[PDB]
Amino acid sequence: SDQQLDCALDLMRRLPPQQIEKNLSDLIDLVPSLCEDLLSSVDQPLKIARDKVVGKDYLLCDYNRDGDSYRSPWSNKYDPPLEDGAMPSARLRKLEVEANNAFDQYRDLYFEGGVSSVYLWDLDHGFAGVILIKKAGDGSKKIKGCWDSIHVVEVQEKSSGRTAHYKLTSTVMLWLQTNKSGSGTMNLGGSLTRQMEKDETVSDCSPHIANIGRLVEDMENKIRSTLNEIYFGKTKDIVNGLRSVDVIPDNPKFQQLQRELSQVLTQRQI
Amino acid sequence: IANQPVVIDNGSGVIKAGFAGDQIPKYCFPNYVGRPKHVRVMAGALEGDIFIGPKAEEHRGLLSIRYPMEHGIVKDWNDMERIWQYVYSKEQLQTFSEEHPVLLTEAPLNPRKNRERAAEVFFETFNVPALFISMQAVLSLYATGRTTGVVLDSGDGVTHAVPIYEGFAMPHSIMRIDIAGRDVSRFLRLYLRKEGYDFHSSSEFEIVKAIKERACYLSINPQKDETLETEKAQYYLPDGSTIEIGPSRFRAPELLFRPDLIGEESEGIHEVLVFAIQKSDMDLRRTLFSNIVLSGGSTLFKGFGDRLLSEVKKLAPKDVKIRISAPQERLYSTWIGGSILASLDTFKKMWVSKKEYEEDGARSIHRKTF
Amino acid sequence: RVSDEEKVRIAAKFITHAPPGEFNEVFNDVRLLLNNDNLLREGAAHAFAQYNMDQFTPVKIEGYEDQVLITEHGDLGNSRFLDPRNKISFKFDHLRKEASDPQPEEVDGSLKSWRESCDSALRAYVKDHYSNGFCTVYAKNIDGQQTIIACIESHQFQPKNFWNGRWRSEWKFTITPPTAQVVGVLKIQVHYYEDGNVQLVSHKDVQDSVTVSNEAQTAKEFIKIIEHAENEYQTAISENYQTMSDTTFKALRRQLPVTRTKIDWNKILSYKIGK
Repeated sequence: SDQQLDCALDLMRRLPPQQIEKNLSDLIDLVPSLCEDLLSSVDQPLKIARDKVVGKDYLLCDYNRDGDSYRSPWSNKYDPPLEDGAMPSARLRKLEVEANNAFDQYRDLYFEGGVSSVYLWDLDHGFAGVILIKKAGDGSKKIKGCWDSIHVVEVQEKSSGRTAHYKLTSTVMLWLQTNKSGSGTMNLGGSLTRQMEKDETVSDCSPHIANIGRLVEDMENKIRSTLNEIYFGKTKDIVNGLRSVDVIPDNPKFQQLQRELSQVLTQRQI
Repeated sequence: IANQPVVIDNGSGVIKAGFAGDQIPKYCFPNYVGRPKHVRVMAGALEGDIFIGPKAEEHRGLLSIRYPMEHGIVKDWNDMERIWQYVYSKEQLQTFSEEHPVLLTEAPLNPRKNRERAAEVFFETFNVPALFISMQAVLSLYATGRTTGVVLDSGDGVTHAVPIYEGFAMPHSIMRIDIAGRDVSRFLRLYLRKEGYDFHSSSEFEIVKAIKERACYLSINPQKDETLETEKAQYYLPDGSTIEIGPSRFRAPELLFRPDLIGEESEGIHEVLVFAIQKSDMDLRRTLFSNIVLSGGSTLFKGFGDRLLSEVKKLAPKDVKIRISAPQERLYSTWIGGSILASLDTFKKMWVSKKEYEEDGARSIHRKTF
Repeated sequence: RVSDEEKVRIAAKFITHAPPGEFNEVFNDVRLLLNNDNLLREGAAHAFAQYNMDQFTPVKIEGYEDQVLITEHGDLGNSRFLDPRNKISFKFDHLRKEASDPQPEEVDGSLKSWRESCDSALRAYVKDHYSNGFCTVYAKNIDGQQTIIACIESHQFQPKNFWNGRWRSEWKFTITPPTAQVVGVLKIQVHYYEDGNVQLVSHKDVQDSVTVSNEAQTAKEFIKIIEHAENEYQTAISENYQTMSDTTFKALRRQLPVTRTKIDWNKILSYKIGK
């Protein structure tokens, strides 16, 4: 059954990432014994939650959730209301409020839409956060699309010197639909994950969350540019290489260029 | 009509020219058209009123300098025609355009309309017997004597990392930016105004290029240089007045690695180099890492190659042998390759003849290049 | 406890919509998942039939020296498929890679003879579009109507590269004098799975009206329609996505902010907006 989990993860890596929720539910139907293993291991699109007391949307993960209920980052309360939920420390809660506010301004500048959520769970040696974002594209347009963040960070605070070992694990779950130009409609689904670790000295001017943020900004600019290329580097060579009309006239030229390069090869040496 | 062909290596900053089968380009001069600002009162003044090359370099202060070509894309076509006419004229080459075949160069992945209009100029206005446009990276490898390897380059207009493996220039793995020496010179000019010493004039713009060429260095750790206070070194201008440069000299060439500082989204030189290696096939990546060739003027900063090596070590997979090689004459690397390519007997097959252009048109030029 | 009938339906959805580079692996993944073989092996056999028809993939019959695509138009109905070029019936085994034990077929083929001239032409143009290209031009009567059904594919799979590009083309040409009617769908699929996944999924539905004249003309007219459509398609598929995806993917999330400056974290944590 360890091979079954390996196959289950291999299957979700090959099926469309647009239908993770439906396929994961069916995969749990087919293997009910792996339900707990698959829900933890298989990454899926983030759920929308609504805080009724504040009147604001928050996002749901395994880390912020304790049992059936999920701590809202705005009110600090779980829905449904649990008696003794796993809350953070009063210092970490104040830090968590400042994280939410900081990453609220983060998202709103990069996307200018959607919803985010930030939750920080208390550790003895550190403070570890999750930064969720979900932005939806223009619904009226034929081109649908969304962008989803799952930045999990682990900060190991050192005792002396005020330095902090950060460990960022960032997933980016994308699905671009393209229905335009009167030539057909294409739907592209991406899912790259990148890891980054760093030790930064703590400043009194800028808190530790700002140090975390700097990793997110740099990671997102790089992951995005990496993603961007893995799209083209494959959608270009593979599709063009299959059905290129200019392949057959250039093949005759390449064969001429093969004689030519061979003549160049001898002449370059001497 | 198979006479000794001419190699006009184009470029936004500098334009090289000369004959095939030569060691160095004899005719190098900056790619711009200087025109007189002031009113010519006195008789027996500078005649012509359109200055190109060494006359324009000699008489900077009179002339309002303007560049025809930005980011490997000519804006003013009349200016480039005058430059090409000056290249062929008696003041530089001492030849006719009708006798010799032409080897042209351009940056990769440019607009095709400019390539078509370039060919129109060579075939119609000049009466060229045969034309051939080529890549810069392909030539630079022919100059060195290798076939395999990536060619990172940095002129005044374009920076592009082209991966090649045994005479197979992958058109898809070519990365490119519109960030280069001109943008670094513009960013240094902006920093000098923040320091105090303002330069706004077009003749005065070339003093900023001269300061960028001479008094600049790329630090390995930029955060460490930001925390430390600079020494504020001096430099004498063409007039005589001294200028304390300050922290502008080291923060200016950071634009190439951090393109966010000017205010435009791009990858960067070090990212482009990693990115050109990644887009190619898995088996060919380790050979591409081992052979990395440098070229262009904006690779000549102090500690540039050392910073490139550190950036590759950070991004690339671990336990891989990195080697960023470079020739002695980095400025004339592309032209030497063209002179070698032109001297070869194969060159007759590749070119676009004037008869073939008159029959087909632009389609034949698009087919022969790739 | 999930019912055995529920297990087969879950297996069917994955097998019916699996990427063809790894679909035979997906079947192996479904089989390596559930313990017993017979329940999936029996259910997959039906899925493979429907699945291998929608791929337009050719099984090489041992002694033909060419490749005959399989679809709904070749389906005789008795688990054997038509090869309209070589004109022999073949039984296609769906688990195993090969199709063997063929049977010579003989039909009057009056509507079928006309299109087989147009077919043998199409092939030469398929060879022009792709380095490796295989086809099948089915000849059939559909509720009284007279319809050529050309199909083209391309399979480019490599295990080491982790990328797989796959083309399938569906083309139906109904013969009616003078004016004829055409219906066709054109699906691309590419999949990259290194350091995480990326997929290209596509199609173009085209409705066209053609007029029949000659055998040489009808052979070179339909091909021309396909040639221009598939180029325009690839052109748009390559040239729009390299630029427009970059801008639409950027319209969702931008590479730098609206200021074009990396956001200052010190600014975010000590600034107030509004009124």
